[PDB]
Amino acid sequence: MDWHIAKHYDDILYYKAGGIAKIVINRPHKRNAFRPQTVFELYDAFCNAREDNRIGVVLLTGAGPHSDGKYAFCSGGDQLNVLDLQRLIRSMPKVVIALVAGYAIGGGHVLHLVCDLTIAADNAIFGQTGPKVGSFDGGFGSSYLARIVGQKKAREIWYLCRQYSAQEAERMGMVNTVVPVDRLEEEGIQWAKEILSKSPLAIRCLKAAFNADCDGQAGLQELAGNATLLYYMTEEGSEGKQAFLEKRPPDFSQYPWLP
Amino acid sequence: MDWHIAKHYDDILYYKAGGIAKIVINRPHKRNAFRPQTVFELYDAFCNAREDNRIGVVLLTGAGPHSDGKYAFCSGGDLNVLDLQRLIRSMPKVVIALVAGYAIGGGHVLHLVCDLTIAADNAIFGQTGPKVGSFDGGFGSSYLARIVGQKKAREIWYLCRQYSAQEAERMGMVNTVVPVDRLEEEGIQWAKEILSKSPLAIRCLKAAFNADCDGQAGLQELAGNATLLYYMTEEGSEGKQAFLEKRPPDFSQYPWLP
Amino acid sequence: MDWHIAKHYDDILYYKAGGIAKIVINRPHKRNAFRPQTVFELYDAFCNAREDNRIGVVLLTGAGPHSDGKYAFCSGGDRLNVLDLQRLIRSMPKVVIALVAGYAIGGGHVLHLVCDLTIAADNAIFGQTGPKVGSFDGGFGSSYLARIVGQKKAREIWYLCRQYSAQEAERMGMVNTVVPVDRLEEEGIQWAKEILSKSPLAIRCLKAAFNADCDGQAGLQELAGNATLLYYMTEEGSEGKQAFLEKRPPDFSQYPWLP
Amino acid sequence: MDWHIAKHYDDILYYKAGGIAKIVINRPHKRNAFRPQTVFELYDAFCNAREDNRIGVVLLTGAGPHSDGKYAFCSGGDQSRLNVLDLQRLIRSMPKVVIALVAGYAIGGGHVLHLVCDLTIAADNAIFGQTGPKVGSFDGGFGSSYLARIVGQKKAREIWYLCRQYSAQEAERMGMVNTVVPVDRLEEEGIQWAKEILSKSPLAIRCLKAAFNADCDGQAGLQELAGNATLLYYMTEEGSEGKQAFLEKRPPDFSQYPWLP
Amino acid sequence: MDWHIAKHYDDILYYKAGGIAKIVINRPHKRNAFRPQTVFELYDAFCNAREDNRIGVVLLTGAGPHSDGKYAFCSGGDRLNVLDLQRLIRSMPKVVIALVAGYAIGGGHVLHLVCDLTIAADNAIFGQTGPKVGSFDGGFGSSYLARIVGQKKAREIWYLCRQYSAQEAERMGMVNTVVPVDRLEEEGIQWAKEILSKSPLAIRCLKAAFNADCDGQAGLQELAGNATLLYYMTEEGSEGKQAFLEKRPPDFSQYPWLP
Amino acid sequence: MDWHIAKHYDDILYYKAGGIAKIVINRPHKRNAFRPQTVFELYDAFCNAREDNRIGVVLLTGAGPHSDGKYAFCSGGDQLNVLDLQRLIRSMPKVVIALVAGYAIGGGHVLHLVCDLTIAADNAIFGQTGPKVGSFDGGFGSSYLARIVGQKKAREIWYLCRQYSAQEAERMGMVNTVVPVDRLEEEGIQWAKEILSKSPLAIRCLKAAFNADCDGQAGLQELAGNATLLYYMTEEGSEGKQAFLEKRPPDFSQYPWLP
Ligand SMILES: [Cl-]
Ligand SMILES: [Cl-]
Ligand SMILES: [Cl-]
Repeated sequence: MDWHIAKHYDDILYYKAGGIAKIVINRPHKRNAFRPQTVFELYDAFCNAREDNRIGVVLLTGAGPHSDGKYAFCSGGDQLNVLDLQRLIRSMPKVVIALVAGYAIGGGHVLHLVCDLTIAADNAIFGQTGPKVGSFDGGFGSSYLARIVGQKKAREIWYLCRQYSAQEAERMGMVNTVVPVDRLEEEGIQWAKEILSKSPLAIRCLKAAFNADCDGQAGLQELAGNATLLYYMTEEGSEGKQAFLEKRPPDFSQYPWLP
Repeated sequence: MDWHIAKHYDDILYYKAGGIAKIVINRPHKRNAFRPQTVFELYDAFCNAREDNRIGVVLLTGAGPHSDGKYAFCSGGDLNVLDLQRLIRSMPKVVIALVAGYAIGGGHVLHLVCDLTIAADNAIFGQTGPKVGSFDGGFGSSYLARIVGQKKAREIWYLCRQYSAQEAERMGMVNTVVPVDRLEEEGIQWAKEILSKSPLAIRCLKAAFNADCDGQAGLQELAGNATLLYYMTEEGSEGKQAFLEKRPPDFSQYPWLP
Repeated sequence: MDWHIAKHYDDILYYKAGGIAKIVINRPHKRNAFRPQTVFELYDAFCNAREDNRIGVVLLTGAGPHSDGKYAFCSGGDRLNVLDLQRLIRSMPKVVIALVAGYAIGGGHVLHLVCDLTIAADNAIFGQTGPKVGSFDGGFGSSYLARIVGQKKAREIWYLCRQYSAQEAERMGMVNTVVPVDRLEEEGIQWAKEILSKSPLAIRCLKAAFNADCDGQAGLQELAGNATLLYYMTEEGSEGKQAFLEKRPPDFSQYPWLP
Repeated sequence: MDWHIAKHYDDILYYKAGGIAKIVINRPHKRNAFRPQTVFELYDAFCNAREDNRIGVVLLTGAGPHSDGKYAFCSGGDQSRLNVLDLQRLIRSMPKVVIALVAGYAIGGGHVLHLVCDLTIAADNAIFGQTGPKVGSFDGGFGSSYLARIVGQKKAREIWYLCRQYSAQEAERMGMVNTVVPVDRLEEEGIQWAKEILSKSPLAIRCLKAAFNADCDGQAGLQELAGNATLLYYMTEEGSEGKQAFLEKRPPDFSQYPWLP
Repeated sequence: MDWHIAKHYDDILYYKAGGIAKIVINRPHKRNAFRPQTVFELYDAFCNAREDNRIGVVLLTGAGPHSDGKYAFCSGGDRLNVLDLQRLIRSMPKVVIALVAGYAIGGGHVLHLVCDLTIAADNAIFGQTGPKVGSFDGGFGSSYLARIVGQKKAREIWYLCRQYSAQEAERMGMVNTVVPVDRLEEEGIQWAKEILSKSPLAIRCLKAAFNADCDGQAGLQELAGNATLLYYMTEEGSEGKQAFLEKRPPDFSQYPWLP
Repeated sequence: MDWHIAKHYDDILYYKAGGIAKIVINRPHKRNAFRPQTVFELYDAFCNAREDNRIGVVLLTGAGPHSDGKYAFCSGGDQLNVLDLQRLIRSMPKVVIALVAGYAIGGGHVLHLVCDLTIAADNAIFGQTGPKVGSFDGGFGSSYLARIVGQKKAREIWYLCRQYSAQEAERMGMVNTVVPVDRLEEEGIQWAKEILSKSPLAIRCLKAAFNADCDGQAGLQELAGNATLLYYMTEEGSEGKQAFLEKRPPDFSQYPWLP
């Protein structure tokens, strides 16, 4: 659709159209690797998307192709940190969809993993690099990967640091669907619109519920936090707000203790 | 406070008054040990209390004293008690164990899984499993550790000693201690304080506490409460509203809040 | 298999034959949606199967086809509620197999998920509906689903509310096998018979062990509870009851402290 | 202490001295209840402290006493983007020790704030309790589960279901307050505790904090703990080969490093 | 009582009497700090105790007093490392009781923590030292300590590295009881005798159940492992062995599916 | 590969070459079932591999084929225990790869599961046997299996005790790749070599990180233990060691408190 520029950044591009935001890593001369400035700007853009009551879905992608003809989603750290960014993407009450063309490698692979969903172009290439280049992500990069592809495949991914095609990535369970390169944005927009027709409260509650299977008390904070928000929107929940407004004690005596 | 009989049982007594239910193990000649019939009746009475929209708090105790002047809450084993443990733990009403005299063996785990415990100062706590030929490695172990910490929980089970009411409060498993003649009255006061609270807030908090212990089963409770709350919102109304005007639900107007 | 009726209900059917029980959701005029009475009747039937010592396996299915030729397993929602039923199916020490012909949708899809196993007809259709119709299951419907199909696919299922074929369902890991519709019951019976020839104690312990990877202390309650039951059936564990009958303190002094 | 003002806000005060930051909720006319701006400012101050390499310890407190002589640490949400859940997470996860110095009321949302701080020092006049079920709210997140990891399941449920108030001495006995001191010694005690921490190894301290969160926060806790391991790795000889190799334009070679037991 | 030396070591002493073993760290000139050989020898002694069918309880203590009149249990660090030793003490199906006179400090403090129980002399002194001396134990030293004294107190212990008296330690929940130093061994023996009169199978199952609340799948391995052991001791269990004693398929057809 | 004998055993063979160790179960006349002697020797060999600083990868396999032409990896217990062995394979900081030709059955199936990775020959056969023969593994055999193939497939594997081909095993997620039997050792060696060129510290940290998603505090012990090891190798961590030598208090004053 007719995207409009939402904010200006050095290392990324940021657009909105209706209920969809699009965040584009824009360092194709570095295979869309993030430097600290890029992490800061990504974090800032995702915060903005979080603040916007109109935005229900964020598409995350890399600018491409580069002038060498190759595509990259994100190739990781360029040789707030990315852990802050991982947490924001994971916990924000909007659905984030990674649209991966070409390389999603290293820190860039973990970025795709922590997005709710991933749509891959058929030229996409996935994998980790840490043990080969001198790093590791033993956080969401390991445990959460295992909750997606299972323990055997997740260990293989990290120990060997091989590259995996889009088809292999879908088969192992870490990519939701694969489409041609020229259909990638359209597919992302279609999936976004399907989500945008849903109940925003139901969606945010489900996202918290999925996090709660992984994130212990931090997941409980998100899930219970949503319960509190819902409570505020009930008749019983509003008795507190109005009892104070009229300067009287709150009275919950008329409310049932449901089974 | 006028208790009135709610149901009749062989092994237990069951009363209600206002928003409080009282369940009384009534086998003082057996030190209030539970037989299979007793568990069934206890399960049935707790189900009734769960079903009654008027009841917010359940007081659980044992009849006493016996002819010899000494009390028992529940002395353990004479539908299984695991089912009963789960019902007490998960029902969206606050359960308060009122312990006079012995709370021992299966009877001690009974007090543990109640939300709160108020003890008479003559109360006696402890496990018997390893001594008599049994064990509770479920809530009797892990949940006990979430109350008194790992060192004390292991001591309780490995040695099978008896602990006074003051010791039980000191180690964190008893909320307060009063003379035996004030036990019921204390239970009533605490119940009344809970009964003036928001019922939805209380039930959500109970699920939240269970959720720190029971993994996905705990999530089922917490999330289940989120769904119930959602049904009571305008956005959650749109479902039924639509369900009733043969139109598609329409959530277009609703914000995506931060 | 010559089924005999074990108990009469309004909304469901309940048969037994040897070690197999069959529970049939019987509201095909409403696509086998459950009303509260349906849930109550389902709960009672499962309790009965739980309490019958000869029953080792329960087959859960939906009556079909409807007059229009279309099949339904369960289309979801039309005191005890479905959460109580979910727990009973999940924790009862007998294997429960969902036999899914046609739609397993909404609450009906979560019902299939919490059954130990799912055998699907090739016409079966799977999916959630909550965010689209005004509900959600953030309990076993989310977390447990993630333990079956992984986090990426589980989020996709809930956020988009699409429909999935039996074959797509098996591929993602949530259906154990797919057979033609006229072979579904016979496949269920065959799987049941293979289980019925196994050690009942081994089977119940394993079911508890699987639940223990999900349900924290409640899972431990099942696993440890099974350990206690086994303990009672041992010589050392019989000494307690024996000593009590001989009116003497239990004596364990001869028993070794094994490594 | 020679405090210097680090930044100006409307609802709070923010000071630094050596390796200590002090964040003071400053709405004593509202019993130090937070409104949205207060939460924004607290978040900003804690971010600043996290970013300052010199700061190892943050003391969190409320200005007092009010005109009527009553003290408040924080009385929760003001009944007159970022919410306190974001603030709870920042305090919990930032790799600096946060000590709540509680004079008077730490109530409602203000009670949960004290809980998520690493440590709590209470004045003799401190009062603790939740209010949600009474006023029409609840915190089923760190306010419940984390509270249970501090005082145990029995006392935690009591605190929430009855919404009573607890003295400093009671809070210490139940395990949620680290020590109790006279109110005119409260700041001194905080500074002293801060100083003992500031003489420790910063890496060891941050790894420990992550290790404690890891007992509670599942994979998010793993992210912090493993995140610290990655950071430590970067500071080892073997971890440096990656950087050296890139800067010498050559394949990283780990061939000579042992596989230790 | 009349201890008998079980095996000779350089850095420790190892005794047995009846169902009790006693392991004594014996480097009082080093405040009973452990060097690598000490850890090796302790591991060997605990292994021997695990393998001895007559031994139900191990008392762990430090030799004292030193010639300057001061006592030490263990003052911390002076192949196998202490992490292996921590795991063995924690998982072995015998009850381990730390008997602490004087200093239990640094790695020595964690050693007391991972023992099932701790009895302290009134002269005992507890605390951590890592952040002060240049180390940390973020494993059982942190998380498990929090399962004993709560999160507030556990953090204080580690961040400040102060020393705590026996009374303070008991009050915070990490010491089970406090006795005068000249009653310390006697108290340990009495507790051991009380455990030794219990059912060994019940004790080992409970120990596994406690670990299972902390150690995820590793805890499940212990608890389920005990269930398997109990199963082998049942009639239904023995059918497997006996059906193999006769080379005829195992037949579990007569066994009920209990509720 | 120029294998050299590392140690001599009755029931197994043990070789090293460069950074690779190879452990071969050598009872083909018993379809490579393990007796207690076999478990002991396997434990000892894996311990030796853990201790050898040159060894980064261990290949575990069964000798084959037997004289009848059929292959076995390990057929389970032969009609220190295997739980100790499971723990050692799972926690040791070297990558273990199961190379499965023919049957990996019963206890032998769980053995393949707990290895980091599995490469199967296309003649490989996988399955559990417990409920059929009179046993069960409700520890890593259940829960960890579920973390690999999902809850539905894992329950099917145990409840029915069927046999699965190599292709079926790969499809469900528990086998990493499948090759002809005459390529099995070469494929294992190739995977080993790719791991051996990686950073050993990164690899061991990742292995602990994966275990930490399963093993609660025991997993934290491994992951935090690696953090402590890394800390000792930093400048700041060295101050502790240097300060003790110079008879002085450690001085951490110059070190920053990083964000
Ligand atoms: Cl109290
Ligand atoms: Cl002061
Ligand atoms: Cl999985």
